[PDB]
Amino acid sequence: QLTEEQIAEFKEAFSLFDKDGDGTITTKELGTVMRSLGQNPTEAELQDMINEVDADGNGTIDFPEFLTMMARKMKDTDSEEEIREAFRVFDKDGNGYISAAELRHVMTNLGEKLTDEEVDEMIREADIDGDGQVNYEEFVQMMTA
Amino acid sequence: QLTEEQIAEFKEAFSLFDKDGDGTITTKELGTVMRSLGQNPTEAELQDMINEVDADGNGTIDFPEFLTMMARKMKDTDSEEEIREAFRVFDKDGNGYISAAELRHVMTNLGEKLTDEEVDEMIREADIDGDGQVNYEEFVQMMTA
Amino acid sequence: QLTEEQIAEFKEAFSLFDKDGDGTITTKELGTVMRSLGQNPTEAELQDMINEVDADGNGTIDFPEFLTMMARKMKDTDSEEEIREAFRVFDKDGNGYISAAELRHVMTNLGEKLTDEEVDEMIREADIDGDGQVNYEEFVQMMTA
Amino acid sequence: QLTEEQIAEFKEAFSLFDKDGDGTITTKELGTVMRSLGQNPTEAELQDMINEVDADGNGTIDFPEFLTMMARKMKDTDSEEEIREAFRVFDKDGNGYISAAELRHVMTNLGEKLTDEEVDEMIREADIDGDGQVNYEEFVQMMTA
Amino acid sequence: QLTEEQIAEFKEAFSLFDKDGDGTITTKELGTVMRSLGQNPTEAELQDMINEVDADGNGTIDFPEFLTMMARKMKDTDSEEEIREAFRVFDKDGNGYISAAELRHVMTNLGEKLTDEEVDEMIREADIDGDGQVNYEEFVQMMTA
Amino acid sequence: QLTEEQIAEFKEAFSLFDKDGDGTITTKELGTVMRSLGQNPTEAELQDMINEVDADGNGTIDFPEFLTMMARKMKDTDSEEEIREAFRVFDKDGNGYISAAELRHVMTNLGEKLTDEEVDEMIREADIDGDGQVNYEEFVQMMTA
Amino acid sequence: NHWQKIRTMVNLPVISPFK
Amino acid sequence: NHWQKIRTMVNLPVISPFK
Amino acid sequence: NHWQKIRTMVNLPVISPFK
Amino acid sequence: NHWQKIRTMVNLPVISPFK
Amino acid sequence: NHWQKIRTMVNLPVISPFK
Amino acid sequence: NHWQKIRTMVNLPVISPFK
Ligand SMILES: [Ca+2]
Ligand SMILES: [Ca+2]
Ligand SMILES: [Ca+2]
Ligand SMILES: [Ca+2]
Ligand SMILES: [Ca+2]
Ligand SMILES: [Ca+2]
Ligand SMILES: [Ca+2]
Ligand SMILES: [Ca+2]
Ligand SMILES: [Ca+2]
Ligand SMILES: [Ca+2]
Ligand SMILES: [Ca+2]
Ligand SMILES: [Ca+2]
Ligand SMILES: [Ca+2]
Ligand SMILES: [Ca+2]
Ligand SMILES: [Ca+2]
Ligand SMILES: [Ca+2]
Ligand SMILES: [Ca+2]
Ligand SMILES: [Ca+2]
Ligand SMILES: [Ca+2]
Ligand SMILES: [Ca+2]
Ligand SMILES: [Ca+2]
Ligand SMILES: [Ca+2]
Ligand SMILES: [Ca+2]
Ligand SMILES: [Ca+2]
Ligand SMILES: [Ca+2]
Ligand SMILES: [Ca+2]
Ligand SMILES: [Ca+2]
Ligand SMILES: [Ca+2]
Repeated sequence: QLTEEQIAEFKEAFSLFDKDGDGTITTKELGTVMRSLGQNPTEAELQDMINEVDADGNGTIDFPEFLTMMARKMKDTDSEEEIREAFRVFDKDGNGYISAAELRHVMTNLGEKLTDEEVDEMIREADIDGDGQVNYEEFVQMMTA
Repeated sequence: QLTEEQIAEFKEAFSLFDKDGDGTITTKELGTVMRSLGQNPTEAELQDMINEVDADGNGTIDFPEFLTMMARKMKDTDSEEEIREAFRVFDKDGNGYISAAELRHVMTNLGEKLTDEEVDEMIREADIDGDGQVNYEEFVQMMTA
Repeated sequence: QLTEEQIAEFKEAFSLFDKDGDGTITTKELGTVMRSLGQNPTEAELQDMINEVDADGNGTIDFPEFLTMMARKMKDTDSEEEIREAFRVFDKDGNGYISAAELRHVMTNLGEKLTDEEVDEMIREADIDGDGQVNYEEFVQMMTA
Repeated sequence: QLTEEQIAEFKEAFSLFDKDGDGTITTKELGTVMRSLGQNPTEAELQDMINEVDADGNGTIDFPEFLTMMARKMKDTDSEEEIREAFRVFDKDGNGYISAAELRHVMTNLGEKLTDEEVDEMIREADIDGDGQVNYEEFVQMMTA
Repeated sequence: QLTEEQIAEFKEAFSLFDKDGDGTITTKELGTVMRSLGQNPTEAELQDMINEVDADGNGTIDFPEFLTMMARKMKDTDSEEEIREAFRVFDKDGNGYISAAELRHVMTNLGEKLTDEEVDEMIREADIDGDGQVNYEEFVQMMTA
Repeated sequence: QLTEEQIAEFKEAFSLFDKDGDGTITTKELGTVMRSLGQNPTEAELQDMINEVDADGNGTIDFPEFLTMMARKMKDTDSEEEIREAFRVFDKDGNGYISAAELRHVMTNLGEKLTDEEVDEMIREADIDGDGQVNYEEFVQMMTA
Repeated sequence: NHWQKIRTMVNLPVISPFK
Repeated sequence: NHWQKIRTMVNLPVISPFK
Repeated sequence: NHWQKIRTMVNLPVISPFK
Repeated sequence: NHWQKIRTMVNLPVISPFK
Repeated sequence: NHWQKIRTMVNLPVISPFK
Repeated sequence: NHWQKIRTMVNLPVISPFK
């Protein structure tokens, strides 16, 4: 049961995958976004992910299919485990901290190229201890908010 | 087969009907938009319009249902007959001309309140003979464009 | 036999480890600083490091214990081998050069977030051949100074 | 169990005694600070004070020894009797009031030379009755704060 | 058959290797440039590369030898396979995109330290889809140009 | 054994001869530069000069051939006799002095068209007796420098 | 632009308010 | 804001790139 | 502030110059 | 320009660091 | 300065993070 | 500078135009 607000957010997410703007997500487009953030799914794995969401079996995900799967499968909140996995992806050297560079890396690959001041403001919003980086607990707060 | 561009346009159209932002269009919401532009559909008529688009039969139209019906039923272009009917709705005194006031009336009821300069610019775009109003042939050009 | 000057420097070093400001360093706090700079000590290893400095055996290092160990164990100068090991840690891609990004990475994890101009000035101080990076011999000069 | 904050304060206190910056306090250095504030301890008395804090018996107090004695012997708060004794030392003519001149005298001998405006601001912070001096009860408030 | 224009370009390339300016490239100098861009050739491999270009067998490459080998061995255009290999070297996390940071990394190690605006302008020249990074097809265009 | 610095100077000299930029010097191009400075070599003489430097016998001098001949045949310093001959060429009326006009004449034919201020500054650098011209001894100083 | 919004509302099958 | 976009991408079932 | 420095010197066991 | 320098380094036979 | 802080952290026996 | 260019052209064996 999605609100206008949620639809707008999902449209933006769908659009990142749908890089050619044709209103469908292919295996290729899904693979591209995944690899761009450090995932290494095999082709068969990608194909399964598509087939899972592709209700009409025509081989691509369209927006109605995407929204329907969101309404059927999404959680109310980001789960604890999803937050731990996402922290891993941001903290790609595994040093325990998300740095401005690691944050910029993720944001650019989510289709948002930010200035240094904007990256720094993002960090500032999360940065409880004022050290200039986002640790695990600070990241949890930003994800549960 | 809708593009990103078309989805964005349809989202905006859907949103005008969905005045409470809850991601569904009811009979009430459909009736409100219709009456706002001078239509007088009966309740049964409104109910039929909803039931026609409401694929899952839960009694409201959601966005996936709306997009699906658009992909299945829309024409490539605005048909000649649709343009004649729409001219009638704009030209509500039936004097043969769409005036700035009649144009403002429609735009406000489409969720776009414009300044006088913006209404005048809209007219200017259509106004081939420079008389300050949009006649039938000028309206056709704007609709087929 | 530590001077005021040395005590002030050691206080600052101790304070980086003692991230909660409670005047003691735990195994957890030691592990955090180590991982932050690319070390992967096991828990037993960390525990041994603590026990080694923890004279009273209460399980944490306090400042008197830290200073005492410094006076007992420190070298007059940075040894040649310590400099080779530290170069390795700065030059984390192993390409033979410490870049502005690699320098920023270390400084931020030492509790000093610097502007671009400050990083560049740091490099400028070391940068004998003017190439904009710090090679091994330039790093030695900065460490023996 | 000293915090970072307390260590910093103690470092500053230790440093006033350790006038040559060599990281130890001698009998001579202790005598100098004492006489500077109007105390007249004999040499044997000074020697006893040193020996009391000098855990390793090498004849001087080092910073670890100082901090250890602070942790072992300090009170949570300034005691009532300590405040009465300190009032005596500030109020050196015994007229019942600490004047700007008497305050300047103490602050300079604590290693803080202040401008007239700074002395006056210090007084202003304590000066409940607005008479421009600090009486006994005003001094208590500043000491218990 | 090299033009003045080509000689000037080759002089610049030769000069990057010849870091001490003595007009010859050693195995050491060749190894340094290679490692600086992520290659790991063994010493024997480096020695073979030198011996291959070193026509007079004195053990170093001089500029006449370099130019002669260029005239004898260079292709008219960058081959398709050379472009695929070079893309790999720029895209060092293998995420499918050359980022501003990856571009800066390469340029600095080619002896060109650029400002942020200059890196961004370089990208802008290649950046067909306007995403702020250079994908494989955009890189091909820049290489075949 | 040429340095980078020397190669750059030789590239510039070679380029003056190689007026069409094709990376080789012909008999024609050699004759043109020679006549431009008042020499009258016969064609056979020019041909001999080319053949002398043209190691591969293809009839033109290329840059590798030029550099090789420079390394093999050049003196460390300008010899005394070379300086006497060059003075003759500058002092073309044989009046004993190189004037601003005679200096401009040579510089323009060496591919450097200078403003009056630049010619005058050149003279000023050589002009020991301040007479506004360069005599023989002043020219020697500039050549041995 | 603004005209585009009219084009979209005119070409809505079933529920266009411009019939 | 920018954080919201991360929240959305993290909570995409099936195809989140943050698994 | 400045008062804090007096508080610290007053609460030094053994060697306070304010006894 | 800057791209040209990359083109040159990519087309160096034998010793290109971009193999 | 900033280099001094690196010198200090490099010369910490036992617990230097630069080993 | 400009004098250097004259020095170079004077010290060209074989093909110096200043013989
Ligand atoms: Ca697509
Ligand atoms: Ca589908
Ligand atoms: Ca990290
Ligand atoms: Ca933080
Ligand atoms: Ca609704
Ligand atoms: Ca429905
Ligand atoms: Ca009308
Ligand atoms: Ca009006
Ligand atoms: Ca008109
Ligand atoms: Ca602690
Ligand atoms: Ca302890
Ligand atoms: Ca490096
Ligand atoms: Ca930057
Ligand atoms: Ca350097
Ligand atoms: Ca002392
Ligand atoms: Ca002692
Ligand atoms: Ca008094
Ligand atoms: Ca005064
Ligand atoms: Ca008072
Ligand atoms: Ca060399
Ligand atoms: Ca050679
Ligand atoms: Ca990449
Ligand atoms: Ca791009
Ligand atoms: Ca030529
Ligand atoms: Ca030849
Ligand atoms: Ca003359
Ligand atoms: Ca003139
Ligand atoms: Ca003269």
